[PDB]
Amino acid sequence: IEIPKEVTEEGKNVYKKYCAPCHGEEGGGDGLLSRSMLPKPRNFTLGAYKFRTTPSGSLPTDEDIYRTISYGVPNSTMIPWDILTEEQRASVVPVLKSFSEAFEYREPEPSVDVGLPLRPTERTILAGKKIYEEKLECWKCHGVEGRGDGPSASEQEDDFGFPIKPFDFTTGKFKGGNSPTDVYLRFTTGLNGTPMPSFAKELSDDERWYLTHYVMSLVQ
Amino acid sequence: IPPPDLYKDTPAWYQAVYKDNVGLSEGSGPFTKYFKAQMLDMYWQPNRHYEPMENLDHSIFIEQERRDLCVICHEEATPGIVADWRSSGHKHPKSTPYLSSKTAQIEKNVGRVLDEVHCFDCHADTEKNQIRMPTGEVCGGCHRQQFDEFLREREVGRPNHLQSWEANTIVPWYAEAARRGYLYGQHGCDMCHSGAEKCDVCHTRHKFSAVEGRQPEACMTCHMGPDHPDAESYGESKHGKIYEKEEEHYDFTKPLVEVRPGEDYRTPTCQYCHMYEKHGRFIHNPVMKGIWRMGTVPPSNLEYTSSLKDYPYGIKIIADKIDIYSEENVAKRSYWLEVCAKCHSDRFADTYLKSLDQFMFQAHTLADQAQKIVEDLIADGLLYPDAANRDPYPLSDGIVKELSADFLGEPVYNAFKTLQGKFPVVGPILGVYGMFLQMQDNPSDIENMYNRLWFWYKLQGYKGTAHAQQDVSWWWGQAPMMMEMTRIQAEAARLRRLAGIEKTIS
Amino acid sequence: IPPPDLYKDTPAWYQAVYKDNVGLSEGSGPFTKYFKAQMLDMYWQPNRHYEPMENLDHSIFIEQERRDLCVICHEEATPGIVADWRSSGHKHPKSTPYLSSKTAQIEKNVGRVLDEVHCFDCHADTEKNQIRMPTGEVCGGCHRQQFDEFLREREVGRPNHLQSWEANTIVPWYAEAARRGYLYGQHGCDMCHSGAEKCDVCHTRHKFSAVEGRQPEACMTCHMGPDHPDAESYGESKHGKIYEKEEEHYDFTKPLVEVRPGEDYRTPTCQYCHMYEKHGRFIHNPVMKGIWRMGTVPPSNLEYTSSLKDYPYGIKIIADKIDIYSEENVAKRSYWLEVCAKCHSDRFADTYLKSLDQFMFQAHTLADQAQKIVEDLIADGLLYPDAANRDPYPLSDGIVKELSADFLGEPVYNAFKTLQGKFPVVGPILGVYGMFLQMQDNPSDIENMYNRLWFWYKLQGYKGTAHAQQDVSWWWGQAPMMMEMTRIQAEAARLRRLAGIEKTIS
Ligand code: HEC
Ligand code: HEC
Ligand code: HEC
Ligand code: HEC
Ligand code: HEC
Ligand code: HEC
Ligand code: HEC
Ligand code: HEC
Ligand code: HEC
Ligand code: HEC
Ligand code: HEC
Ligand code: HEC
Ligand code: HEC
Ligand code: HEC
Repeated sequence: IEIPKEVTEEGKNVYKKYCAPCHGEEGGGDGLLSRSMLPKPRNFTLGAYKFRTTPSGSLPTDEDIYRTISYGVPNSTMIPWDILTEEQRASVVPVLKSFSEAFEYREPEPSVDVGLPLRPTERTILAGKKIYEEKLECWKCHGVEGRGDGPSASEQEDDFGFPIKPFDFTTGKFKGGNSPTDVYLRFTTGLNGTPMPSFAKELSDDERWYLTHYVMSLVQ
Repeated sequence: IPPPDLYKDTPAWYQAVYKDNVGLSEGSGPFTKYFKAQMLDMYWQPNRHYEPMENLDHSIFIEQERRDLCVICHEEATPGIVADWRSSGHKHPKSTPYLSSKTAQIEKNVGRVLDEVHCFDCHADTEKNQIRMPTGEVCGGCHRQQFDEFLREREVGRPNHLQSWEANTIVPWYAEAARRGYLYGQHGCDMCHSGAEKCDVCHTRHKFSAVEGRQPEACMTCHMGPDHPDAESYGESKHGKIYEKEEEHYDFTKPLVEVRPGEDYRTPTCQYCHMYEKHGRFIHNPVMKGIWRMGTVPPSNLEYTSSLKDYPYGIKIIADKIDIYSEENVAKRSYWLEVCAKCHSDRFADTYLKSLDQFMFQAHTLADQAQKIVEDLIADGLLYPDAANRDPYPLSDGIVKELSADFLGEPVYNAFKTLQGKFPVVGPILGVYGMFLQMQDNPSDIENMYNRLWFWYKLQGYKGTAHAQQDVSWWWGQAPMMMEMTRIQAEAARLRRLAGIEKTIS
Repeated sequence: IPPPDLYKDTPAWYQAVYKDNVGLSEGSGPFTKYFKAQMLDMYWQPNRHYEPMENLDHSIFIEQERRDLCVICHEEATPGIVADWRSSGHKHPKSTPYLSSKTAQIEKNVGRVLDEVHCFDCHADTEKNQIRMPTGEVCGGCHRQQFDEFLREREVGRPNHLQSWEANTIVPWYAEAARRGYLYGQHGCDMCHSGAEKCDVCHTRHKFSAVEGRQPEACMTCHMGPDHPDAESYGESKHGKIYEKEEEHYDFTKPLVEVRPGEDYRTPTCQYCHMYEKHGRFIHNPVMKGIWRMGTVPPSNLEYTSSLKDYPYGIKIIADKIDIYSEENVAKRSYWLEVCAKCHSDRFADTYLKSLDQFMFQAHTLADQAQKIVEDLIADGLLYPDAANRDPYPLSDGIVKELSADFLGEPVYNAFKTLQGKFPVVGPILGVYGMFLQMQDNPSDIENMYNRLWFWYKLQGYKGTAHAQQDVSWWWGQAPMMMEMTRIQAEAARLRRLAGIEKTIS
């Protein structure tokens, strides 16, 4: 439904009861249970969201945040919050936005246009294999099979100073969603706060569908 | 059918100090007001000491019966627990004919269908909408037969697992150590006596494997050390050496009553020897056939020279002298012989166990002779410092205030009320406090020498003899017992020599 | 890129006494001139003590680069070494995708092609045409990342493997024992502290198996016994019992960072717990997260009654009091909780490790109370014989001659120069000499009673509590600690009683 811009008392309470234990009382990702948690809960104060429909460096839209709250983040303790009502999940969006000054000064960039997903073929997969292994050498961080055991894997770090070793995605549980549109979105938007950049500039729309098709090919 | 109750047939005063939920704000037992529980008692003794979580509220996941969210979160928060649970028979209870069969009977008993046993089933309190540490009473809700056979340990008395937390905190030197700032020095005590409300103690947590519960290693984390070297004496025996080297061909998937002696086990396990009840019948507890129980209680078949001739001193609590040749213990010995006869001749087995009796008779005799030496020094007033110039018996003020002649008898309680515990207590059961805690010149050097004789070296030789380990029997047992007798005699002669000088200096 | 150097960031005086190659003609450390090295120090500490072979000249096989003749001869001279080497990843470095991958990066770093790693590569000195015992500096030539992560042990200080040979020979009672003819009585010392230049110490020789380096048994030859019962406390814990009985389903072929908690390991290993660095990052050394390090250094969070209130007495060398609740150690504790949270709740893990802290606080308190009793006897001049009529502190002449206030501070060095070591040294770190060597009436009986309290029984209960072994915690720990307190009080009362007679005889 409609996500408010205003902060409400209900929004404070929902965050307090269901989000503060991990993300912290002030959204610093420093709840008590964050000391022993891996991956670390998001520090909302930086305004850096991994999963957006906006280009690299931009803030998330209010709908981007509501989507992540509803769907959750696989390969982490970030469960789906479908257990909460539509309004409850929408009332905490401004609470998360109030943790970062960047939301008050800049406006989120326009959402990218997905377009029509290209038909996967033997041709598109091999064109993505070429990009993955030769043109951009994604096996550096992710490995030849995408297991997350490449040479540069163990040394990767957040912009928050935390180790972010790329998880094995051959299970098919992508953090932003396991849809072909979801994976294409990640390559078109980039993951803010992580060494995983946007390839909207290095590759065309068609080439990122080629790359998406090969990435899905690595799933079991 | 009454819901499972671990504290069945216990008086209200006993349940008020052992079952009623205090927080960490109090202790347990008759001296619950004299100390506070250690932090981990939330987990070791949940009924008495568990407190709810304080960081992440779990109520909403219980209130809307979201069993799925328990797994989705803990799959990533605590992957080890989920990996165990996904691999256990609780996740796949109808995956084998054996599992399907036992599950069907449980479904009839609980009136429910059990396609899986979930974290919700063991942890989610529905009435209060809070997370719970499942005691044996929750487990007994489904496994009623195992709960009752475990409850049958009460029939033989202490020591046993059912009354394990009782023995931990009922002794007065537990609270006294906490009074003096050594509460957490007893960390291993609460951890080892936690098998009273935790059923994950042999078959461990979240795998709950009957295969794991039946192998000897499941008992060895607790049953080891100087006062009960059970793991060492068995493991290093021919029974244990053959098991360790032939374990691949042991079939631990078969329940004990289905185990063919010789073909499935070549040598017996702790569970096979001890969980045998009688006449080919097994039971889900290992204590039913004990005779020499711990090796500490003196047998009634001996004539003692120390005050052991008057044990147990009219004390209602502690056990009286064991009659080795009573009708009850001769029958118990015959049940043991039924186990040994499956791989030995009756003669060889009876000859060996009769040698165990002979070792214990001479070992208790050796301990009595050492206690006579210590008590003669006391009677001759040669103990230095004397009972007047040293700390009293541990928690003597709490003993007088909390106990009575109903517990200790008139002569023992009268002495505590009159003398306020300013007297020595030497020998089996209640004289062992010096093994655990050192107060102001109490005990003395020679009292703990004797304590190590009857509570360490007699017990190690006992377990070595009973478990067929010759090195533990002699070199951990008899020979150190003789060595403490050497130290006790030299100290007795030293105290008489010093006194013989303090007199010719007047 | 600078060649690998184990002695990086060490002063020239330190390398002159620890790295510069003397033969067996001299010792090592500041007291290198006071003793001679044991024979096996050629192999335990090659840089300092190795000498060339003397029977069969190997130069011609090196001079003509006859790698083939090394195998042809040793295939029959020492078949075991060849059998290990033929089965190792050094013989078949491109036999698996994992091995082929790591080999490719090494080929780039060394500018060479490595179809096999030969005896020539590890043993043949090319410049001098002699056989060499490969130290970690040779291994670091190819395994530069592992060498540097091993070198990072210097960041936390002693104890660690990098500075292991330092700790062995730097203490003054090593050379003193050699002065008196007991040099080879320290045979196990040089053998156990040899993990400073030998990389074959966890993953053993000529098989160099990462699978073997990752299983707990690789550490148990060294980490056992009365001052560090690490093998016993882990092995007999539920973590170790489950590993020993489920080891067939542990995947030790996976590096630690790829190990899935719960599915690959059900319970952790020494390597999994200790080689974890922080935040999901592992490191090739086990010492980075130590807090209570050995259990000997007193924590600063306690108020002591003995001279521990003034520890470390202005001594620059030994470590100062550990602040358990410093920002650095709270972060270290959080790194531990990241390990435990993979199979436990944060609450259960934090509650347990907080109990480890409480056990150590009360154990250090118990040791301080015992040290007060011993020091009061010294202050009252009741130590018999006194410091005047007994041997001085071990190697007091060498301490004055070789050390200064730069090492020990002005007050400690001034006392050694003035009194020539004719004074007692009691308690943590430098008072432990009596544990190792007995000189002429030095130490006394009661000093070694206390030594066993804080260096044996406090440490065993410490390791038992930290490794979740309840029997080691109490019966190897607290209870023996209380028993030494019994002996210390009786001896203190005995020495005061004797003196009270020697006065009324004047
Ligand atoms: C190191 C700088 C990397 C390079 C080069 C590539 N990737 Fe990456 N990737 C990296 C990190 C640190 C992360 C985040 C991991 C986390 O735990 O958050 C990622 C993420 C991905 C994903 C997952 C997307 C999702 O929704 O979960 C994918 C599918 C992915 N990366 C693909 C990918 C491709 C195609 C690359 C070459 C163009 C590539 N990665 C390079 C680190 C790095
Ligand atoms: C993510 C939001 C979780 C959900 C959904 C569930 N659990 Fe949980 N649990 C989670 C964390 C981060 C913790 C640690 C809390 C702490 O204080 O350290 C826990 C804790 C537990 C425990 C342990 C209780 C104790 O005293 O140690 C249990 C037994 C438990 N959780 C069970 C449980 C159940 C039954 C759930 C479904 C109703 C459930 N959890 C959901 C994370 C999350
Ligand atoms: C009802 C939901 C139950 C609860 C409460 C407990 N258990 Fe259970 N358990 C249940 C079933 C239907 C089964 C499968 C059939 C069978 O009885 O074997 C089990 C299984 C076990 C096992 C054996 C599993 C195996 O060997 O693979 C054990 C050892 C066991 N259960 C123990 C146990 C404990 C310790 C409990 C309290 C924490 C407990 N059960 C509760 C049903 C139910
Ligand atoms: C595991 C190594 C244990 C530790 C630590 C503690 N106890 Fe225990 N205790 C344990 C066993 C296996 C037994 C019986 C052994 C046998 O063969 O019978 C006992 C026995 C006792 C007893 C006497 C028996 C009784 O009256 O019930 C007492 C009084 C007792 N234990 C108390 C006790 C205390 C005070 C402890 C530390 C402060 C302690 N135990 C630690 C197992 C273990
Ligand atoms: C058959 C060879 C056995 C094996 C295997 C195990 N135990 Fe045993 N135990 C056995 C006998 C014949 C006795 C003496 C019984 C008597 O009182 O006459 C014991 C004794 C004990 C006890 C004391 C209780 C008692 O029965 O008196 C304990 C606590 C004990 N044993 C423990 C134990 C453990 C831990 C074992 C596995 C390592 C184990 N036993 C194996 C016979 C046999
Ligand atoms: C030679 C290879 C033997 C064969 C064939 C059988 N037995 Fe045996 N037995 C043998 C030895 C060396 C011993 C021990 C001798 C000693 O003094 O210790 C035994 C002992 C027995 C016993 C004694 C009690 C016991 O140990 O259980 C019995 C009851 C026994 N043997 C039975 C037995 C049976 C039934 C045999 C045929 C299947 C048999 N033995 C063959 C050596 C040999
Ligand atoms: C059933 C009638 C049996 C026949 C036929 C054989 N054996 Fe036996 N044996 C049997 C029993 C019930 C016992 C126990 C006797 C006791 O006093 O407890 C035995 C004993 C033995 C022994 C052990 C001797 C010892 O000192 O322990 C041996 C070595 C033995 N039996 C061997 C043996 C042989 C060689 C037989 C064929 C001639 C034979 N047995 C037959 C039961 C029966
Ligand atoms: C260059 C010739 C090297 C020397 C000098 C050392 N090592 Fe080596 N090692 C080398 C390669 C190319 C490989 C295979 C790829 C890989 O790194 O795994 C190895 C292998 C090992 C291993 C693992 C082998 C296995 O697990 O099967 C270990 C544990 C190892 N090497 C240790 C080691 C030690 C102790 C060295 C000094 C004696 C040493 N290496 C020197 C290359 C070279
Ligand atoms: C293996 C059983 C060893 C023997 C034999 C010796 N040492 Fe050792 N030592 C060993 C370990 C594993 C540790 C640390 C344990 C821990 O948990 O921290 C130590 C510690 C020391 C220390 C103090 C630590 C330091 O300052 O570095 C010293 C001074 C020391 N060791 C010296 C020493 C001497 C003098 C020995 C015999 C003559 C000796 N060690 C033997 C391992 C082992
Ligand atoms: C997880 C259950 C662990 C296992 C498996 C092993 N160790 Fe451990 N160790 C662990 C903790 C939490 C601690 C205390 C840390 C603190 O200081 O608070 C220890 C302690 C040690 C030490 C002392 C160094 C230190 O960290 O203080 C040593 C030398 C040690 N442990 C050795 C050791 C060995 C040899 C192991 C395999 C048998 C082993 N550890 C396993 C946690 C865990
Ligand atoms: C997965 C590899 C684990 C890690 C990481 C840690 N622990 Fe563990 N532990 C694990 C299992 C499967 C078990 C058996 C559960 C049982 O019923 O005993 C344990 C056991 C313990 C215990 C004893 C539990 C009991 O009921 O007595 C303790 C006290 C314990 N573990 C502590 C602990 C600590 C401090 C850890 C971090 C250093 C830790 N565990 C990690 C599995 C795993
Ligand atoms: C009955 C068969 C259970 C099932 C189903 C689950 N758990 Fe469990 N849990 C059970 C017991 C007997 C205990 C120990 C109780 C005690 O007082 O010691 C536990 C404990 C836990 C804990 C506590 C902390 C720890 O030991 O790590 C946690 C966090 C926990 N259990 C989690 C958990 C999860 C996530 C489950 C679903 C996969 C689950 N438990 C199921 C018994 C049973
Ligand atoms: C820790 C919990 C364990 C586990 C893993 C095992 N035992 Fe048991 N046991 C434990 C305690 C603390 C006590 C005594 C409690 C008290 O003092 O009241 C016992 C007792 C026994 C006994 C009785 C001994 C006697 O009668 O004198 C037996 C026979 C026994 N334990 C056997 C046993 C077996 C076979 C085990 C593996 C299946 C086992 N124990 C494990 C503590 C613990
Ligand atoms: C003999 C060589 C071994 C081997 C096989 C292992 N360890 Fe280590 N270790 C050894 C010594 C002699 C010392 C102390 C040296 C000194 O006094 O300076 C250590 C030290 C450690 C420590 C540090 C302890 C502390 O901080 O107080 C740790 C954590 C440790 N050792 C762990 C460890 C592990 C995990 C091992 C198996 C991979 C292992 N050791 C093997 C000697 C030896």
